[PDB]
Amino acid sequence: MNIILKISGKFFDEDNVDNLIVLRQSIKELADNGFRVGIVTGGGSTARRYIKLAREIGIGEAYLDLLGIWASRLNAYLVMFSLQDLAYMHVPQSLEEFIQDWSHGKVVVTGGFQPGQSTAAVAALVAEASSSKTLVVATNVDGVYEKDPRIYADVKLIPHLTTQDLRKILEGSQSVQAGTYELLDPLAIKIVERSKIRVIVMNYRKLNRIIDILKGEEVSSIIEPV
Amino acid sequence: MNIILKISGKFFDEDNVDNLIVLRQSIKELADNGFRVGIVTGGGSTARRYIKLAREIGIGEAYLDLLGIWASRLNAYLVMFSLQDLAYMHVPQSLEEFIQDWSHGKVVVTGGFQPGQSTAAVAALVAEASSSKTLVVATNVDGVYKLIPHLTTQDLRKIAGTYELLDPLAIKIVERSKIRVIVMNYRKLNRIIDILKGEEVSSIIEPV
Amino acid sequence: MNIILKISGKFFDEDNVLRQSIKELADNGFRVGIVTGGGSTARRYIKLAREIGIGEAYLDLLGIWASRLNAYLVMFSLQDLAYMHVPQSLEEFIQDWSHGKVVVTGGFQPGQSTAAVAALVAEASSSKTLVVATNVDGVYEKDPRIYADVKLIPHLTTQDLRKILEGSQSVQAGTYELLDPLAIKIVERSKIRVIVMNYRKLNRIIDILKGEEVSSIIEPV
Amino acid sequence: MNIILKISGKFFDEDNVDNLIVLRQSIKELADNGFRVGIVTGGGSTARRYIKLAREIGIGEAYLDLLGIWASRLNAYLVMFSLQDLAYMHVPQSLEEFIQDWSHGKVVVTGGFQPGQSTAAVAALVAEASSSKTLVVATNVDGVYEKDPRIYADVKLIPHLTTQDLRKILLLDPLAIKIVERSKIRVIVMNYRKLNRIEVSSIIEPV
Amino acid sequence: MNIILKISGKFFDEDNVDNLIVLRQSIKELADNGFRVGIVTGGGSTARRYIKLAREIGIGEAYLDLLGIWASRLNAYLVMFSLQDLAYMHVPQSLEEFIQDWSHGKVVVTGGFQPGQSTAAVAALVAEASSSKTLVVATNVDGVYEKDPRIYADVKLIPHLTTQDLRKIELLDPLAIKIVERSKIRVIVMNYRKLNRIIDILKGEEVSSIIEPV
Amino acid sequence: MNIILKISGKFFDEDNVDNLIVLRQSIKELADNGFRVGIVTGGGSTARRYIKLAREIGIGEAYLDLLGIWASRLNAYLVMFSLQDLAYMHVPQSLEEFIQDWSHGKVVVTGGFQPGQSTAAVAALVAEASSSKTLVVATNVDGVYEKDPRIYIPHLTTQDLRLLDPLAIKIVERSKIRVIVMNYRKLNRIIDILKGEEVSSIIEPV
Ligand SMILES: O=c1ccn([C@@H]2O[C@H](COP(=O)(O)O)[C@@H](O)[C@H]2O)c(=O)[nH]1
Ligand SMILES: O=c1ccn([C@@H]2O[C@H](COP(=O)(O)O)[C@@H](O)[C@H]2O)c(=O)[nH]1
Ligand SMILES: O=c1ccn([C@@H]2O[C@H](COP(=O)(O)O)[C@@H](O)[C@H]2O)c(=O)[nH]1
Ligand SMILES: O=c1ccn([C@@H]2O[C@H](COP(=O)(O)O)[C@@H](O)[C@H]2O)c(=O)[nH]1
Ligand SMILES: O=c1ccn([C@@H]2O[C@H](COP(=O)(O)O)[C@@H](O)[C@H]2O)c(=O)[nH]1
Ligand SMILES: O=c1ccn([C@@H]2O[C@H](COP(=O)(O)O)[C@@H](O)[C@H]2O)c(=O)[nH]1
Ligand SMILES: [Mg+2]
Repeated sequence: MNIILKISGKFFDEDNVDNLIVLRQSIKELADNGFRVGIVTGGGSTARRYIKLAREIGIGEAYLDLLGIWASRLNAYLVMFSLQDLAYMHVPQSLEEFIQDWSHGKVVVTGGFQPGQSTAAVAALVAEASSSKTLVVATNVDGVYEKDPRIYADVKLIPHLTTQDLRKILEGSQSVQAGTYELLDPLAIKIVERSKIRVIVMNYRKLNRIIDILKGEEVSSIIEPV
Repeated sequence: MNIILKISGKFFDEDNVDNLIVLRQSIKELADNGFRVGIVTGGGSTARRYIKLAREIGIGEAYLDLLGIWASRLNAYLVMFSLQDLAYMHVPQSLEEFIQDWSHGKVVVTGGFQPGQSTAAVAALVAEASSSKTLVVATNVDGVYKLIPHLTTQDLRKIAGTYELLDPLAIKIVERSKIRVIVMNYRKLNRIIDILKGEEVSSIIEPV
Repeated sequence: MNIILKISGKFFDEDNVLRQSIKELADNGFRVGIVTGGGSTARRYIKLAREIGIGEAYLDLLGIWASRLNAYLVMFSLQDLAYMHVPQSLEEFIQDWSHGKVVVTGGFQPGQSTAAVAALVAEASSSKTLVVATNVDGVYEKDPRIYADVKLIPHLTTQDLRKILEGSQSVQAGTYELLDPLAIKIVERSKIRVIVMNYRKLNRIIDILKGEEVSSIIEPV
Repeated sequence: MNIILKISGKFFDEDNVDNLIVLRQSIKELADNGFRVGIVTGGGSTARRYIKLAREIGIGEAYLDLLGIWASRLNAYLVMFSLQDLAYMHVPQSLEEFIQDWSHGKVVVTGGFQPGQSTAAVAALVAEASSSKTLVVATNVDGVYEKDPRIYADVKLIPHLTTQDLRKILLLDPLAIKIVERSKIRVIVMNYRKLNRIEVSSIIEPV
Repeated sequence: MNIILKISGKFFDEDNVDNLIVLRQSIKELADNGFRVGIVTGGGSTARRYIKLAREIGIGEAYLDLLGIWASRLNAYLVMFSLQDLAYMHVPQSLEEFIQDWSHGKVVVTGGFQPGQSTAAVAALVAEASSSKTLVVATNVDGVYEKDPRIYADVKLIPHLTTQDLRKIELLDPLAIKIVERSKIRVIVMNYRKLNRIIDILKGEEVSSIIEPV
Repeated sequence: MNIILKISGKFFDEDNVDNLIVLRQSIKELADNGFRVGIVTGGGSTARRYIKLAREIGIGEAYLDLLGIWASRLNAYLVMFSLQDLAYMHVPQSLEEFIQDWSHGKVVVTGGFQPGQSTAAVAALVAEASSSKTLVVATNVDGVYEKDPRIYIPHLTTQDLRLLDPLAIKIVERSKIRVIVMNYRKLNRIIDILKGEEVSSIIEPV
């Protein structure tokens, strides 16, 4: 019924966002299928660019994060604007505001909320508040591979893993990976575990097939909370 | 310089808060010494009571945290109302709102911000946002437990009296911004200055 | 038909509930608005504050926030049926009520009780009936606590209430729930009936409204 | 220290509001004498006109009060705009927002807050919240006069009286009286055609 | 279909109650016919009154415009209060707030937004933001005439004209024309007394002047 | 007294860090000399990038301008965060909010307000709302020339000018606000620019 979609910041760094016209139909799709969708956008290059500039002039860490949040919010406005008619036209700046906005029965798009965390924590918090039992993380890769792609030749996709692995990475005993990196946040892990939120890592080029994803008729990796 | 005072929720579980009268005077002088002060209040028994009532009927975790957050905001208002004239009359509900409130040059009293963390995390976020190098945690004990005069966040990461800053986000923030955490008894708010100097009893957690 | 439900503060002082009736009322074509009292949490914070010399306006504000804590509790237990926002003024309530969902609210302004808030909200939502849920079955001929073998009063008027304010009549648990000038002024000018009943009977709100269950109704005159 | 000034709505029904120019001077002078000022404006004929119109089309009582309130706020914006630099540029819509605005140490101008009361109640609520011990009411009259003088046609102003005397010789609605009484706020009644320095008026003591 | 209705400030001065009744009456009409309506109210005499009152004591221009804007909001609440249950009970104070309010799927009523423009521009901004292809301007006259009919004889209503044509010879200001032109919004000028016949107006079955964007 | 500083979008593109540094330093200089400063930031390349991106998927014109506005606010937050303690920590999203934020007696940093206009209009509205008699426009050019130096003026007037959009011209004219055009690189000498002792073109209201 309720689902949260986390769009990696990378999505906003490519030549275009035509994928949004797709997501737009994907959302209409999911919609007609009796599925409500919440969306969280990352900061991408715009955030890294402003954070770096602010760091070179002495800005404190708290404020660097705020600039990353405002960048992620600019991406949320872009998405919200492409979803006219389907979305509640307001970007909540905190989880409490999200709860109010979600209260309107339409799609809600959000950026970051608070310093000291990434948008993955946001997507987790929002999935919990909206009683979403499934969080879909859309990044620029098909899913989680048994071994780091770019490093090791021809690797296969892991059909599923547990949250315990995401933290085995945060330690340093398991190499990060594009697709696992999008979820390396303790609060995110704590939230998906305490609320037992299933996480699906997939490629944002497959949004047109997100329903197949939710069914299993399509490539991706499932992170099961434990 | 700026300092943040985190008041344990236990402080509000007593049949008396006359202690706030001393805090009042503390801040005046503290200000006269050039100190700015931010205050963060805990939830205490009111928070625990509502979380339990809500939990018994099946309320979700997110909303349980929100109830604890509101309970702590009630304590924030009590403290703010007792500081009238010394404080900006508004309880911010997020770190961003805190930054705007702190901009008025007055004392700012806050409760919790977001589910999945404690007010200790709030205190650390605010200390960081206000450029405070010291976060004081006033509790119903003299320090961490004989009393340990000094310890590190690394000891905390090994996760009584220590229960306060036992929150991952709080730890991450104090470590990245290197904020010293002074744990002391709120009954001794009259000597925070001596405490801050290191001449009175307390436990100080060093950021590592 | 719109109706307002004022939940007495005592409701929150026990150890545990209204989600039930709201679904029913809803299905009978009723929109519901809810107001929560402050209860023991309010009295505790007001006493604490008073002891250290906090001014009256602020003591009321503490009472209001305590009432809001109870509002959030109720709202959180009503997820999906309720608009997720607690209005802090009658004006905010008007906007909130506009979404077509259940609205839960606490106090608005110093110098009044949530009974006043319940009256204002009933007027603004065009509710012709305000139900006051308390820990007693209604109003009684004589005070039940002080007098024995007393019968419940099925009907009385707003003039009876102000007689009590004038010190001409005696208070009661049920009556206490509505003793304040503003609430009285509002229900009188907008002719809103006020049903005083036991919250243990919230599941019987339909028959209460029809007049087929025990309660005391205060007529606007 | 703190003072609340309540301006009758009729003040805004005149041909001009030039006295707002002097009011600004009086505020600066009071300020320079260690006095902080808060202002509350009434609705006047603008409020009466919109209410009458709305009432004719069936608008409910709560909303009729809301139109009176927005009218009082328009007058509040006019006064606030004339006081630029001396005032916090925001018109609070509730006692709670007033507390927040009053927090800036500048003059605060406000209209009504909630249906069911007059701006007299508002001015009282605000005087209580601002620790003001004196509420000045600029009305259409010079003060309180005796309705039944022993001699026929003899009109004598009452320079002094109590909140009870008032409660008997009856602008100051219930909430207002309760608020001034519980917080022992002194009320100075004068006409909206004169100057604030301390002169003819009617002072009401809370008892 | 989304449509915006701009109500002249004069509407609130004379023939008061009947004007409000026909407007409510017509809003319910538009709703019955499958239209989503947005409403923008002018400041009228209340606005000119406060602006004059303020200009006489030296209030700056930005603030005079602000008083005019508050005057229009008072008219907005009046209309909004007469449309209870049909409208989102909130008056937005900026285009961004309007977009949010419009999201509730109900009728939205607004006054001005920012100093230096008229409600005409607001009505244009709102028509554009709500994806309205038609902006109705309900004034006290029947339509657009070559010359003011109150001075010149033998002058007839112009059924059709362009923004260029309008630009040469209250109705639409500089930003309004710019907005309706970049978003190709059709503007219908008509008499608010004929609001009770708005459906027949849209079907070109009744008297009005239609301005096409160019 | 009161002055508004309009900062061109280009400022946030090339020679980034040094521009931000000189700015916060000039703001601190202005504050030491009894000047109340208001800052208006343009959207720059961030703005153009998003508007282009949105336009390509068919986002309407009103929303394109809003993206341009949010981008200018991003630049505003950046400047604001570099001026902590000197600035009121809030970016107003409308003229009315600006008036409220200006009441705080601190430096205010703002981006755009409403669609259909440029930040030049915002700078003008803000100068008017804040009783600012002078509006400084900081761009990557020393000022105004008799002929632009790419195909071939110390003082001039508004009608002499007929850079500035319609609303801007209208507001500056009706409130008689002097506009000083200069090179943001020379922000290190704003005090002199204000006295008239440095390269700059001053536009006079008529
Ligand atoms: O709740 C949030 C969301 C985002 N960010 C900032 O935005 C960056 C961009 O977010 P993301 O794209 O990495 O998730 C984060 O790394 C961080 O600095 C935060 O501080 N808190
Ligand atoms: O930023 C916050 C502050 C408080 N709380 C809730 O309030 C309780 C009371 O806070 P504290 O007194 O334990 O700090 C926490 O345990 C928790 O459920 C949160 O979720 N987030
Ligand atoms: O609009 C309101 C609602 C509540 N209260 C404060 O909250 C207490 C709790 O309200 P109730 O439960 O008695 O209605 C009141 O007695 C009083 O001090 C107010 O001042 N104003
Ligand atoms: O807190 C308030 C202030 C004003 N008004 C409405 O505004 C009118 C104008 O206010 P005043 O000039 O009578 O004080 C009142 O008579 C009344 O209908 C209220 O309902 N509540
Ligand atoms: O977005 C707006 C709307 C209204 N007004 C002020 O309100 C007056 C009344 O509006 P209207 O009836 O001319 O449209 C305008 O002339 C003007 O001073 C503005 O400044 N900006
Ligand atoms: O009040 C404003 C401010 C900015 N913008 C948008 O932001 C862009 C960047 O602003 P600027 O740098 O051109 O001023 C503008 O071209 C435009 O699309 C607006 O629509 N309205
Ligand atoms: Mg009146």
